[PDB]
Formats: sequence, C-alpha cells, structure tokens
Amino acid sequence: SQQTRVLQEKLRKLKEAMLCMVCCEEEINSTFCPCGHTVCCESCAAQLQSCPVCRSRVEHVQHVYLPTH
Amino acid sequence: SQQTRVLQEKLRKLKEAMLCMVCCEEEINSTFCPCGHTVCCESCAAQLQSCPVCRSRVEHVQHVYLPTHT
Ligand SMILES: Cn1ncc(Cl)c1C(=O)N1CCCCC1
Ligand SMILES: [Zn+2]
Ligand SMILES: [Zn+2]
Ligand SMILES: [Zn+2]
Ligand SMILES: [Zn+2]
Repeated sequence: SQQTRVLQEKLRKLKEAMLCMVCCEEEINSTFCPCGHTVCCESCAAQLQSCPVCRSRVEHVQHVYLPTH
Repeated sequence: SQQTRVLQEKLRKLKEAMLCMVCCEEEINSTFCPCGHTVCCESCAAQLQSCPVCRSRVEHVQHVYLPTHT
C-alpha cells in the first residue's frame, strides 16, 4: 500500500541518521570530546582536529558502544 | 498489507533500542567513560559507580549529541 512506501522511507531515514556524516558508509561509533558531538565513524573521527558540527577542538575521541550497533 | 506490519515492527524495535536500559522512558544521551558503554539517559547515568554492562569503574560521564535525538 502507500503506507508500505511511507514506512520504508521512515526506516531508511532512521538508518541513514546512524551512518557517519563525513563518509556516509560506516556506522557512527565515535564521540568528539569534550563537545560530545557523536556523528562520525572511527576512521573519519581520527582525521579531524576540529569538530565538524561545532568547530571546537577535538581533545580526544571516545569510542561508543551503542545498543543499536 | 502484511509487509506494512513487518516494517512497523522493524521501526518499533530500532526506536526501542534508543531508549535508556534502566528507566526505559528517556533517550540514551550519556556515555560511561572510559569503557564507552552508551546505554543510559543522563539521570540514570548520574549515580552509577560502575558500568551496568561491563562492571568497569565509571571515572566520568560524557554527554552525547546524536543525530537520532528526537
Ligand atoms: C577532507 N577531510 N578531512 C578530514 C576528513 Cl575525515 C575529510 C573527509 O571529508 N573525508 C572524506 C570521507 C572519508 C574521510 C576523509
Ligand atoms: Zn566515516
Ligand atoms: Zn562538536
Ligand atoms: Zn534512564
Ligand atoms: Zn562498560
């Protein structure tokens, strides 16, 4: 039905929100500290000296173990 | 259709996985450091001395801003 198409789009968008905002290919699993923005995979997070959301300096990257992983 | 029911179930399960493992009511937005388990809301994370998943000592809690926050 048309509702099947609507639900497929909602699921696709929720899954895309869990993917790295830089490479778009790997799951988010890293937090920039101290700002807390959690928007990258470990490979993209390792290559950024400043947060891509707020431009704060990255003091270090904390790996996150999420239940959605 | 039955396909619509299957997709509704998938969506519901993904949304439930984003909720705090202790209160089951608020979104996860806190990480236990240094272990990295990110399974609680701020209130529930605040008084735990050890991680509820791996038992490691909680040195501090890091707030996390996730793109899925609704
Ligand atoms: C230009 N740049 N500087 C740091 C990072 Cl990260 C990037 C970046 O956009 N990419 C593309 C996707 C894969 C990782 C590298
Ligand atoms: Zn990436
Ligand atoms: Zn930031
Ligand atoms: Zn809670
Ligand atoms: Zn832990």
